[PDB]
Amino acid sequence: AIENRASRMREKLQKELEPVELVIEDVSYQHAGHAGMKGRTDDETHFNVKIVSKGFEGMNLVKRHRLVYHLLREELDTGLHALSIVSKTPSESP
Repeated sequence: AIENRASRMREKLQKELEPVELVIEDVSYQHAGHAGMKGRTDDETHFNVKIVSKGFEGMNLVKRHRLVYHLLREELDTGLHALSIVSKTPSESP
């Protein structure tokens, strides 16, 4: 019911990787924005994303991360400054 970057990222990632676990944490409030720009600039600039999906099986880290970056290329071109990624398989996780 809110059309924003977080929702787009969740939709895209969940659709493409069908993760069993998907954490999308906005930490932009620590690293960006200002009251002089508020309401007129994109404040969704910094994200920590954890994705636990079976699609990562047999992938080295570089390939997993390249995949995720590829899926979020539009966001990186339209306001997303920093994207931190943890990409695991369910076996690699609790």
